[PDB]
Amino acid sequence: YAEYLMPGLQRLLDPESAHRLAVRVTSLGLLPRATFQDSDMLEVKVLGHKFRNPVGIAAGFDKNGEAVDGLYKLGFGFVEVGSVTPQPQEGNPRPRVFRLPEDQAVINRYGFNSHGLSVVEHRLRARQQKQAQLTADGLPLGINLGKNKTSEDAAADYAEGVRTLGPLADYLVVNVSSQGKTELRHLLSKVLQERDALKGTRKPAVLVKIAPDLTAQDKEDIASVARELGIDGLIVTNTTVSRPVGLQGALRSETGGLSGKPLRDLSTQTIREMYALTQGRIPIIGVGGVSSGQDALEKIQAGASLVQLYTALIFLGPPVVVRVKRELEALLKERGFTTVTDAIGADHRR
Ligand SMILES: Cc1cc2nc3c(=O)[nH]c(=O)nc-3n(C[C@H](O)[C@H](O)[C@H](O)COP(=O)(O)O)c2cc1C
Ligand SMILES: O=C1C(=C2CCC(c3ccc(Cl)cc3)CC2)C(O)=C(O)c2ccccc21
Ligand SMILES: CCCCCCCCO[C@@H]1O[C@H](CO)[C@@H](O)[C@H](O)[C@H]1O
Ligand SMILES: O=C(O)c1cc(=O)[nH]c(=O)[nH]1
Repeated sequence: YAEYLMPGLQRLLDPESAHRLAVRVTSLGLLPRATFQDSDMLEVKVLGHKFRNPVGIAAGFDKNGEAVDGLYKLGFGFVEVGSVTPQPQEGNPRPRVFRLPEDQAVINRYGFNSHGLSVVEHRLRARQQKQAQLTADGLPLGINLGKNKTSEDAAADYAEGVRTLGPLADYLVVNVSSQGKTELRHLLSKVLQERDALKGTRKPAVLVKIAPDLTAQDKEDIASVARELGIDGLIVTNTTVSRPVGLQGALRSETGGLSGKPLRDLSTQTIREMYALTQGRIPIIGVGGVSSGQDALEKIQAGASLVQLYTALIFLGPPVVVRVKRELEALLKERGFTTVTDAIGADHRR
């Protein structure tokens, strides 16, 4: 009864309520488990790990690590636990989430509503053994670290997030996308330093997530600092504060970050630029408006080693995960790529 009923409920609910119900339904494992088997050609070895498939769920869906197993069960090659702030906080006042149906877009200004490190840490440790096996089987767990609203030292918040959740993550993410090149360098250096100070052999990779709203200078500074400090990767494109001419959703004037289709090509272009600026030496996780295997391939070809999607799940439902992987698989063969890895950065080989 999962499908059939869920599509209806979605239409009868405001976007935030629909979001919370989706997380619940997913954690309870009420959705059918994907039968699609990830072929060897979809495997990507990057960030010190193995990814059975290159399609993950972007940060922000499961902010509190409540539906991880259910997400892998849907077919995602990896999961990124939504932004986690040190202390719990409620985020911005409602309404803070809006659907733009006609544009297959969403606008949100959640404001980092989070359960906090203690809670998320408890949840993830309760399933650490299970995750250790999932990871070993090529299903990595990423954890996106955020900072509290009234926090003074952003770096201190991120570091606390590194010490607290780092032991449970395969990779960690720090947003600069939810000051000059100098403050960016110092903030990241402290994050990496905290990462290197973690106990154990398997040190999680550290990625920087950027918005698509960057000046020519911002892009060069990020590439330079990333290259200089030895950052492990870049997640390219959080939501955008721009509102493209031609948006038809009546709620387009609302403040917040725009995601979904309108962000698709802007995001890909940003991946192309960052890849070039870093000379293809820094793994990029492409994200933004991915709704088909075609969209994923465009991002991979522009420079992404892996991709993520979120908004498409909202307008196409859970079937979108397997659909993107299946199409991506057929498009790779059709275009002469024997494996996903061979397509990474393909547009840059000319
Ligand atoms: C409702 C909502 C909440 C989000 N929350 C987060 C978050 O907590 N942390 C983060 O790094 N990105 C967050 N994002 C951004 C997504 O991870 C992704 O970068 C962006 O939505 C573009 O992908 P998409 O077009 O496939 O949704 C959020 C996006 C949406 C739509
Ligand atoms: O997950 C959703 C959502 C959704 C409702 C339930 C859907 C669904 C549809 C069919 C099945 Cl079989 C399972 C889940 C998944 C998408 C929805 O409508 C939103 O508006 C939203 C806004 C922000 C963040 C997340 C979301
Ligand atoms: C037949 C199945 C009916 C399912 C009804 C789900 C109603 C969910 O309702 C939502 O719950 C959220 C918290 O859980 C609240 O924050 C939202 O304001 C509320 O609309
Ligand atoms: O919590 C949020 O508002 C948020 C964080 C982020 O990184 N991206 C986004 O679109 N929303």
